[PDB]
Amino acid sequence: MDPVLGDVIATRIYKACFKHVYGKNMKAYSEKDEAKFDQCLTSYVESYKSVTNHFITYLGQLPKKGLSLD
Amino acid sequence: PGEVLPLRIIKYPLGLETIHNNIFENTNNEGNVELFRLRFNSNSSKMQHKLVQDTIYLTLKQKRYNRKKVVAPQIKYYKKTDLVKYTGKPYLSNDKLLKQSIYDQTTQYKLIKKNKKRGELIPVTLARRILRTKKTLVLPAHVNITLITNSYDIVHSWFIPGLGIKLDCVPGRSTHHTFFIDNVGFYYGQCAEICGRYHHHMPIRVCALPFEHFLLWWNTFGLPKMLNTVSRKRFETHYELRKYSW
Amino acid sequence: NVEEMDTIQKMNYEATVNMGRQDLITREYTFYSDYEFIPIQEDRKQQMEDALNNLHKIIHPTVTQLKKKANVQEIQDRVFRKLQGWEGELNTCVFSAKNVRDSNFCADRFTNRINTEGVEFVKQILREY
Amino acid sequence: TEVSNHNYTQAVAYLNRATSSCVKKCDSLNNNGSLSSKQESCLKTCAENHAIATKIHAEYIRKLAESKYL
Amino acid sequence: DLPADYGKMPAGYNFLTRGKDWREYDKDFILRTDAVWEKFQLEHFFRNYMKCFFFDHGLKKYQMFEPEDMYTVVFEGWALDDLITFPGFTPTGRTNSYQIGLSPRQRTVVPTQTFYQMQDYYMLCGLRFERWFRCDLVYHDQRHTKFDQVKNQKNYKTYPCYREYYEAQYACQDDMFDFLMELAYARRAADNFESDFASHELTTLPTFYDTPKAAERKTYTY
Amino acid sequence: GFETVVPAPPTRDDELRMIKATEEQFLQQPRYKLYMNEAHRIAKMNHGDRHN
Amino acid sequence: MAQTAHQNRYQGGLCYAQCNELFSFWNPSIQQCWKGCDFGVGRVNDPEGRIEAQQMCKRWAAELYWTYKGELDTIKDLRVHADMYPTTPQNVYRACLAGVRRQKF
Ligand SMILES: [Cu+2]
Ligand SMILES: [Cu+2]
Repeated sequence: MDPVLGDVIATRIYKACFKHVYGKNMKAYSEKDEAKFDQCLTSYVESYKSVTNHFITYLGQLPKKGLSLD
Repeated sequence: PGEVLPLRIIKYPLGLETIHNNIFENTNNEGNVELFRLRFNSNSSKMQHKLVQDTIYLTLKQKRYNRKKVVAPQIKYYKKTDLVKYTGKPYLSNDKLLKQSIYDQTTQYKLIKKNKKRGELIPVTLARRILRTKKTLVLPAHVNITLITNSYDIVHSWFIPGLGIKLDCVPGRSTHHTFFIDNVGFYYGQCAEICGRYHHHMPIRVCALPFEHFLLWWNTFGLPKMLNTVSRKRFETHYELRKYSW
Repeated sequence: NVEEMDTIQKMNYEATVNMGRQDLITREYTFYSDYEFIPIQEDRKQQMEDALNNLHKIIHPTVTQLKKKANVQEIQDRVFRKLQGWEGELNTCVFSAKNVRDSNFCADRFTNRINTEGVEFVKQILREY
Repeated sequence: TEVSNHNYTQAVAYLNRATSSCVKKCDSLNNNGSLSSKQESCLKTCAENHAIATKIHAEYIRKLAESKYL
Repeated sequence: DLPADYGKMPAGYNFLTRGKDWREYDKDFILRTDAVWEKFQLEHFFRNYMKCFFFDHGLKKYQMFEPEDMYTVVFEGWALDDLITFPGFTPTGRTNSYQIGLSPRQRTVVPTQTFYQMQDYYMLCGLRFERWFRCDLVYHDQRHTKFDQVKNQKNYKTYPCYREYYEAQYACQDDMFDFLMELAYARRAADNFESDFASHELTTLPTFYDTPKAAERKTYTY
Repeated sequence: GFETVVPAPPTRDDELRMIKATEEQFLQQPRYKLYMNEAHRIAKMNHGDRHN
Repeated sequence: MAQTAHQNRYQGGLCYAQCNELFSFWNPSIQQCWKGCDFGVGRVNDPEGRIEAQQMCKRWAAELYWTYKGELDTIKDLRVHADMYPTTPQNVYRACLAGVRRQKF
């Protein structure tokens, strides 16, 4: 892939963090908002890692050829 | 042709099993005797995998004995680690001892082939010219062995003269013939039917031995073969010697 | 697991997996000329299996108590003829079905037929035998 | 075997969409940086469901294309 | 006999025979006057007949080869082939000298007496193959889910067509079995049950075995 | 198909009674009617009488 | 009759004739009932003899065909049909029991 994919993912994560912080609470920005955004980013990274692991496993678990195992 | 019907109703066979006098073979998870079963077709366009050839027959290919080119030395490899763990050229001494051959075995074989003296009453057991074969059918004595005789191409005839038997293996005909050897011995025979080009040399060797000896041969060469496992002796052969006992 | 097995046991596990996974390989090759039929839904299969299980549960007392293989086979044959007529009607509706709505309707009709009239037929047969 | 960068990009986009769906469903953002036990279970379930859904949708698109061609 | 526990095994009976006086049993045995020559002849015969292995010196161990013709052993001893290690008669060292008999015959589903008059089992092989194919087609799909082909090895149930397949293989030969297997593969692809095409039942003469109340046909008596 | 209660295995007295009845039936056969001693002998004799 | 105790069925005796009456003319059950009657020689007249004869018949049936332990005891119908061919160990046991029961004196 290219870094543009990472940029798009970052933009999506930023939109998600804004929704999580200011989706229903439209207030002034502060260090509390920054910390909330950092926590949301950490949670998003963990969720992405878990989703990738589970999806790769389920897609890796689905049989596609006879088990050879050499 | 056509297609698989979406749903089919099948009645499971009744009375097929009499192991425990339980004529009800199929019982659902509810425990009720399952008399009818519904078989549904899933993929309309999918084909069907061919039935697995469940038959595994230990094949001994009895062919005519061939001339030896050069006497090779018995080379055993390490461990597949082709390094020669063991090397030698044995010779069966008069005491039936596989001692170390001190002469040139190739020279001995070549000289024997070049010139062998003959006698007016030389035993046929000591003079085999069109009766030597690679493998001999190893069987026990004083027992009933059924032989299913069959031909692959044309009707051949296996005639054991010492046993006085003559089985005509013909195509299509699975001739189930009994054999009871009331004595332990080794017998030689040839094709009693003109088989074509090799109607002269189609030797058959039959060795009937004590049941202990037949079992030993089976355990050392037959049990090891047709195992469908790793070819290691400690993995199959000993395993067979640890799995099967009479 | 596989790493916890010896050579023979690993070979046996591979044998079982391959023999069970044949259809997946058979999922590859298809013949175009065949008239494609929409498969019956898993819910419909489950409902039909439940109806068959109810029928088997009903049969269980008479089947277990009977001491005649001939009588068991006769009861099974009568029930099989009736259910075979019903299933033939259902399959005829299924083959010509053009939509999942038609598939569901045919499945519901077959299940109701097994539920309603087949029960009376089985009850009468059991009362006779 | 080898794979193409276009395939990698498609897989990355599918993973991003699945992660977004899982976060929105399981409310993964409402955490202090560590997913709860229920959050992780829901993440695994939703990731498996999304992988199955991606496979099914790809198969459906391919089958529509084939039926158009065939 | 006098003790009330005569014949009961003593507790912790080591069964060892160390330090046993052999004189007490001398009257319990009668030895032939030719016992010495008998022992010598028995030892010679046991050595000559049982020892079917050759003491190979290169590996300094017992060895064995496939049975060969006398001349092949006599005049062609310089070219022995396929020599392996003699593993021994028994893994535990027990003897193998016992008269053999016929094992209890396996159960029969398609009796050989149906066409036992014929020498070649052609019709018998055909009938056995038809029955085995019917049973297989009945239980083909559940072999991997409910039979010995299951993954849970502790849940392995013998296939319903086990005895049928064994009898069919016994009756039929290799080439005929292969041809019938191809034909049965075509039949399974067709999924054509014998009951889905049978109309020959109409054009057969009625028989006393085909009465309507078949259950009443049998007259069971003890 | 209604089933009946299976009678218990017979005692020696019942066996002797059955033997006596069978002996009487065997002796009852006329010498002129050549019918082989088989499980279907009685039905065959009845059919032969009907045919006569 | 190779397993029987008489040179000919005529030398078998009335019970053997009774055996010929038991089953159809196309079943080895005739030979099985002849063997069962041969097991009943001097055993039917005594109760212990009859019990031992039943046990011996079970033993012979087990030696005939490979049978599991207890299956011969799980037999529900000791009654036999004239069309019962000797195909199963249960059938062998039933035929032997019938032959023993059909032996007089
Ligand atoms: Cu030939
Ligand atoms: Cu020839």
